Amino acid sequence: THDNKLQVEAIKRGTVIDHIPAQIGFKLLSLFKLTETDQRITIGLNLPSGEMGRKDLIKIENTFLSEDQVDQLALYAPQATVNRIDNYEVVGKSRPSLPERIDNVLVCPNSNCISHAEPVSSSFAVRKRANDIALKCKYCEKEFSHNVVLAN
Amino acid sequence: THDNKLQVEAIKRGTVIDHIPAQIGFKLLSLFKLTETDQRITIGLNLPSGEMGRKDLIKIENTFLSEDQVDQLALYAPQATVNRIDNYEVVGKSRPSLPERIDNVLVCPNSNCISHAEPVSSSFAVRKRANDIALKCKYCEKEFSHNVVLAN
Amino acid sequence: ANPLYQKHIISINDLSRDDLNLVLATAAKLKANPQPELLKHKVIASCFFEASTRTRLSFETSMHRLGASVVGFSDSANTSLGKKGETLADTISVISTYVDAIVMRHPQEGAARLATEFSGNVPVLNAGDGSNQHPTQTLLDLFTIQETQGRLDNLHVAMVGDLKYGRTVHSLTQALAKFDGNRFYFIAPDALAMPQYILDMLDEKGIAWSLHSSIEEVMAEVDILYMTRVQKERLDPSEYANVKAQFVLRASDLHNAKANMKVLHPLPRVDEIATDVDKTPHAWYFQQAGNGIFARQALLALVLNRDLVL
Amino acid sequence: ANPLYQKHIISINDLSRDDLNLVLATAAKLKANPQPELLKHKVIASCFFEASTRTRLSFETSMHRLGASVVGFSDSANTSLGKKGETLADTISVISTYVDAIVMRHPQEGAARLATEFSGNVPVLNAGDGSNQHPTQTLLDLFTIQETQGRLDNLHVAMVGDLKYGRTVHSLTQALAKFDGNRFYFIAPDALAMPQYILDMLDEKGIAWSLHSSIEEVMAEVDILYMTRVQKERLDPSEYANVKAQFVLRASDLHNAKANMKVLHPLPRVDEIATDVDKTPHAWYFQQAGNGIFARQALLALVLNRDLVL
Amino acid sequence: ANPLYQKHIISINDLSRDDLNLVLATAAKLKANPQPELLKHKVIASCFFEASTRTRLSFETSMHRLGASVVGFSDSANTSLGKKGETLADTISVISTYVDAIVMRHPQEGAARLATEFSGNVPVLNAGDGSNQHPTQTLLDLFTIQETQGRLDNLHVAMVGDLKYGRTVHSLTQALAKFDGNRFYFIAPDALAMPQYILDMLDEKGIAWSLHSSIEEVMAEVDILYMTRVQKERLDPSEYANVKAQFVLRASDLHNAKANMKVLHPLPRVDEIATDVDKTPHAWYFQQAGNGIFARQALLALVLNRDLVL
Amino acid sequence: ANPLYQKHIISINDLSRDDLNLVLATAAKLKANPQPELLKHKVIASCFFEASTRTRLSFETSMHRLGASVVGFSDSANTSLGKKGETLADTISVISTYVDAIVMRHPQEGAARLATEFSGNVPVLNAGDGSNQHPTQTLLDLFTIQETQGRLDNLHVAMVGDLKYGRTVHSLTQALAKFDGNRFYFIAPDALAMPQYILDMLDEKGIAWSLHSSIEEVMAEVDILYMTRVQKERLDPSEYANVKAQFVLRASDLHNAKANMKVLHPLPRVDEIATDVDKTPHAWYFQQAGNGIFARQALLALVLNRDLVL
Ligand SMILES: Nc1ccn([C@@H]2O[C@H](COP(=O)(O)OP(=O)(O)OP(=O)(O)O)[C@@H](O)[C@H]2O)c(=O)n1
Ligand SMILES: Nc1ccn([C@@H]2O[C@H](COP(=O)(O)OP(=O)(O)OP(=O)(O)O)[C@@H](O)[C@H]2O)c(=O)n1
Ligand SMILES: [Zn+2]
Ligand SMILES: [Zn+2]
Repeated sequence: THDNKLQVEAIKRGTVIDHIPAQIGFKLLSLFKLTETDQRITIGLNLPSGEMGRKDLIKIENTFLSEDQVDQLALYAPQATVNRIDNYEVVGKSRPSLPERIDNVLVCPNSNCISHAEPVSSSFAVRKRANDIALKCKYCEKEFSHNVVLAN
Repeated sequence: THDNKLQVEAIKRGTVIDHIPAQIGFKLLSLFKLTETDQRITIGLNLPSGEMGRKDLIKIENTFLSEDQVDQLALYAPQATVNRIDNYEVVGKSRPSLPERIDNVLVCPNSNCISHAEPVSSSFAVRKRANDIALKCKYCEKEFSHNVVLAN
Repeated sequence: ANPLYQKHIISINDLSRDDLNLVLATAAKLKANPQPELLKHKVIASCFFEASTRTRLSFETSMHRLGASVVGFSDSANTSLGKKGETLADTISVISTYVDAIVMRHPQEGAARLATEFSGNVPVLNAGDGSNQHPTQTLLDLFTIQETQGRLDNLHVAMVGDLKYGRTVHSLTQALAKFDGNRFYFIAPDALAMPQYILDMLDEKGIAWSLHSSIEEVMAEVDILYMTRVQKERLDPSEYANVKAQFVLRASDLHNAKANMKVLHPLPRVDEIATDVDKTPHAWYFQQAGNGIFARQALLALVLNRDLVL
Repeated sequence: ANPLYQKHIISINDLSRDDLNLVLATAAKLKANPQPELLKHKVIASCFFEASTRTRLSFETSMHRLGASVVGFSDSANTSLGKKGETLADTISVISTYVDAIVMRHPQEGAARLATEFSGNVPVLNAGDGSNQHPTQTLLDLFTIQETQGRLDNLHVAMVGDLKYGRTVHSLTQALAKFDGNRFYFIAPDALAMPQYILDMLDEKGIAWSLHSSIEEVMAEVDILYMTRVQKERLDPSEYANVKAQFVLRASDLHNAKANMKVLHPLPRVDEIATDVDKTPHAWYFQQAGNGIFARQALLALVLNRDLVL
Repeated sequence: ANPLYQKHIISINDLSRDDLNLVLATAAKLKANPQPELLKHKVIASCFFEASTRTRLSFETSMHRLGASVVGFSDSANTSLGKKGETLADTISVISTYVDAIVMRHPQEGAARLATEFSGNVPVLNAGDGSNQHPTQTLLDLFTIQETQGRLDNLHVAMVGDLKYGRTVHSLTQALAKFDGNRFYFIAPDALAMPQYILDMLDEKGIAWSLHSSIEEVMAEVDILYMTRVQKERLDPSEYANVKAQFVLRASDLHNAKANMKVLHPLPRVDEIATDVDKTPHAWYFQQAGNGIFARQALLALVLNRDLVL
Repeated sequence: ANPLYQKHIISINDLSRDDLNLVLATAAKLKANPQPELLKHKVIASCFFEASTRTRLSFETSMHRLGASVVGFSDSANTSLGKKGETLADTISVISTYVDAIVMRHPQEGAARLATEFSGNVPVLNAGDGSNQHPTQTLLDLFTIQETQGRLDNLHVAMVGDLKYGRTVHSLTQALAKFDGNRFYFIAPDALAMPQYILDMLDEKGIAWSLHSSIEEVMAEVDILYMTRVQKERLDPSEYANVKAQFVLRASDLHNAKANMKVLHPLPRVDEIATDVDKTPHAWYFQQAGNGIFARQALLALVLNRDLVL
């Protein structure tokens, strides 16, 4: 999607997280500590998109994401489009695939899980199923619907 | 408005915070929830100021800041400027003045303070002591160096 | 004398529709026109074999607002009368020679009815007996429903939480069932569903009730949303986590609610009602708690004052 | 109405010199001419989340001496409202629908100020909140100083013991600092010295204060020798032994004392005041405790009686 | 080296059918041919953060039967290594620099798994982690079934009691589901039914299972009747009474039992198996417990020795 | 016989520089060449009148590594050998007729010393006696320093945290003060400063020491950065917060640390060492703990065997 009003300049080498379903942008930036870098960053919050009404967009420079770091966006911005860029050209363009493992960012719902009081990173096996994603904690081995885990 | 030699963007109406120090931009959008608003927000981080080298910058559409809200910005980013932009022309360039009362964003360092387990908003008393601003909790009436309070 | 004069108050099932109405009308009157000397010179025993600060204070405040004197005790972690040695029977036999009425809470079902057989002419009011009855909580709930809805008939009432074990929702149901046209909506996790005997009771009376997964299914048509605490120990931590959402309330869940709808909760809430609900015109759990004093005053007045000069 | 009518009483810092004087004058009047029916029909909650038999009894006696009714509880080793589950906020929200005022002591700093935000029109008097404030102890101390010295200005005051952690000596200092010409003498082991912020406060007000190793250095010129308990757990047993002498009093230490000098101690003493001091005209810790009832009565009177007919 | 050499034993879901047969084959050998010196010079930590006398004595005995030394602790109302402050991660990083293997039981799910992340090269054996796993109980149960039935395939297995909360039956069902042609009979109050997730796992592998109101309906065909303890503390006294009746096993119920049939119970029993069952040839719960020794010895030997010349 | 044969190990002040080198030399040998049978047939008592899991497990493991058997107890809320009545002297006169050596920890200073007066010929090893000594912790600390630095002379040693109350840092300072050219850096809140008596001891031997506000000031030159736990329970919550900040160690602070530099901590840590420090080459607190095994084995071997053919 373009903007015949005010378009944000491109860059040589970096990545572009387009189609961010607005009000998920900043979250992506929090959850994944995307701002904990010196590289040039450019955010676009709540913007015009003919293919979904409104959408956020993040641009990080001299920084790329493996197919996995991109898959990690799955649960938040599934229809996003990660754009690999170099010499001002969109040399790469991948979409978030549901990963088989999600680490560090989720918090286990089980208040009795050992993960809470301890110096370890949360970790969940991802399993897709009709209507939701089943997430099973590495520690307590309990499985929860992603709506419960992501549940604010 | 953010130009060098290519595409540039600007907002119709809304406010615009400029010259935020190193990685305080994300923190300000964090603390003060500057992105909770579903207006056309746009952020720049680690931007090339030249007159420093780097800095962050924000901008909200259809949103205005009172000289008050503009004050809470003094502890993390002293010198800067918020700008109301009605009719594509900044009709106001103010400055964040150190306030007397900082609410909701600080966490009292006294672990025994009644503020922790309760449905109340934090509240401190601002009082600089030869550069080492002291913070006094409204509840436990204890006072700490802003270095201790902000640490967490 | 009035119908409740010198009567015991053990179970909501022993109270008629008229009785319930007499208590509520009396409670309305005391709220409007206080009578601080009504039970002057009466001495009441506040016996909490099972501690319950909220309930004990409510009750003792009601004794004082009528001017009665109070003697008592809380939590019987032992007690040399009613648990570790002496039978409850002997404890009451002794206590009934000292006071004018006994208010008591006990961890065992039937405790208040048993006291009744040893208290002679001394009335006993049940402040809670195990998982059996809690009469005054229900009188306070009904007075609260009647005052904010203008009536106790043809109401749409939703009950949420631990419908299985909550003695309070069981009694409120029975009491509301003595009135006509009340429609019930039961929202609870399957492991904590409203008991079959309550459902059967309702079927015989021909009262309508249905089951629902969550509040939103019925939010737009309820007059009273009665929330209950889901005791965390009941469930397995993970089980509790997988199901609690369907049984907690936030203010954003209130967009459909009728302007007249009030949210009640016998308290403590904490895990089931977010504090953002506090500021809405629907929150009425604190006003409900406040009504406990008027319902409890009514009851002491009626049972201890032969001719209730209303 | 009087200046303190329906006002909260949380911190000595929120009380002005005039306020302090109004309480003391009111306290003098009640001591002289009792008014046992003044708060007749008022119901006060005596809420000791943190137990304190001496302080609770003092306060409840003051409620009764004015004729108010009392409901409450002590030590919350659990409590189903204000610690283990329910927030303090909800506990007060409920309690404020039952009583006319709340007197409360809590182990956490700021507890009383927090209650104030949920008690609506119900005044809250702070009976102690962690290591923060203890307003009524200071009012009782000042009334005691004013009555035995004829004034609260130009006094020579020595404070001894744990000046570091004693919330009581911190408040007395602040209160006495609102008056003029008071001179302070701080006698404490280095590990328990009067805090720097208290000293700084005094410097700005231009109040004179000095540090001393022991009582005898200043004994001949003090009007009030305020002793405090040095909590044995604070120090290491051997550390405690090497330093306690400098902070305990025997009657033989009184040979220099001015005829007008009184020894105060918020109690318990035991490790700091020998019992031979008891018979001297200087011992005034028990009369001080007795004054707690007149100061506490004054406070309840002022906050609950619109027009204090003194 | 054997496939279990230096491996952690945390969950039944991590063990394969061959792993299980390897443990049971080693168990029969050690049972037939003891190696009281196999682990001489090895020191093992018996860490029961959660006290469990029966499991600890069983595990410690197994340790000694192989010649190893033991050091450890139980509960945490006595212990000063985590009672309040130090993380389990640090407690493990320390202990693993002392011992050759850690046996641990803990109240939170996942604790054993967290331990393997901090024990470096020291094997961690899970003696129970909250409501998650208890792998050695499952190994002992399977050793007992294999030993009395001669196989782990094509068995009729009935499970009775609290199937909802018993971590032991969930585990045994998962383990048995790794073999072929097994058929399950679940007999439990609806309030304590075998969880849907276990039933899903079964349907998914084409394993037959069916619910039944009484043992009576399955007795003629059962090979293993596995009884569980009913977690009364979870239910209502009245509730627990109302159903317990149909999940209690009496000697007369074994009337038509097959000759090979065995009654198991992880213990302790109390109201699920009448004492008269003890004398029948079918009672095998005490023999089951004695087998924990051979199962646990096997697991220790396999994990600490590369090749067992057993 | 070796110089430590049949000697009691009660205080670091009783050990000479040669004693210390002898213990550390034996430790390196047992670490390199284990003698799992050296003490076979010896029975040792592990008497923790004061519970201490980490120290007991460490000490018991060392016992087993040399082949000795162990008997003992922990805490005294369970024990029936002194809980209220029998003297420590009698408890020792009895136990010393059973065992070959006594390892003991006690809450009162001097308990180990008192024990040697009643144990006849049975060596007493002090695992801690109130705030006085903890000699084996000092030996393990010194073994770790010697092992990572190759010497105990001419070292730059920084000590951080609560230097006032830590019996462990006082002891280590005294022990190191027995060697030459060591220089000390003390970094602690003034409220928890290294005691004057230790500073006097140092001045007296011409040992250089200096106070510093932050680790930052010493990092470039430190060989051993010894962190202690801050006894929070002693301070004020507000106080502990106000200073803890400058005595917490983070991975980024090790920026300019020498290659040989090691961070030690007797443990448990929590708020003094961030977890990110654990992965750096400097974190040696868990290696320090594992060395308690070799230090304690050495001490037992030296005391129970005349000549070690190590
Ligand atoms: N140097 C560059 C190159 C590309 N982009 C961004 O990368 C995304 C690529 O968009 P485009 O290639 O034109 O494909 P679309 O039309 O956007 O369709 P889609 O959004 O699915 O990719 C846009 O946000 C574009 O602005 C950029 O910011 N700077
Ligand atoms: N419609 C507009 C107009 C202005 N701006 C922003 O307003 C900020 C400040 O511009 P201005 O104060 O008018 O001139 P400056 O050069 O920024 O003054 P200074 O040197 O103090 O920054 C710039 O980021 C500009 O992009 C904007 O975002 N949208
Ligand atoms: Zn988990
Ligand atoms: Zn505070």
